Amino acid sequence: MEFMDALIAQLQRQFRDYTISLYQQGFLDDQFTELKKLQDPDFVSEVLSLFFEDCVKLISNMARALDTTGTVDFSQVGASVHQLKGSSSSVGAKRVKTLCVSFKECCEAKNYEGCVRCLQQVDIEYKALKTKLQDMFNLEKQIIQAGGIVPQV
Repeated sequence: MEFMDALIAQLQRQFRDYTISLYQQGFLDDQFTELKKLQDPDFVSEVLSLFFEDCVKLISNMARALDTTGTVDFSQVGASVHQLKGSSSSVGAKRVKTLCVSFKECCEAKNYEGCVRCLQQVDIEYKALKTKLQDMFNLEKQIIQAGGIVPQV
């Protein structure tokens, strides 16, 4: 009913704006976009949680392997970096993906110091992406109930 149009309109603004600021800061890219295109109801959010389960897992693999009970298996730190790369790629998680590309250099180079610093950034970075996308999805929920549609941006 037409009094909520005041509100529906503004969150739709809020949404477009935030959404655009996430690309402008390269937290996201064309593959996120590509995955939105696979909506019909909130399946995008389920995929993303499967991706954050991946961060948690794959990162624990790395910290476990990097914490030295005597000489590092760089080959295997590297395989989690590889899966992390592909996984962040397929959702558009652009800062995590970029960090993954540099982190691969550091395995290959057996630069242990780098490998660790790389891990920290990746951990910081995936955790900040989770927060931002929560907001975004929250914002989607606030629009849906409240009777508006979500803009294709």
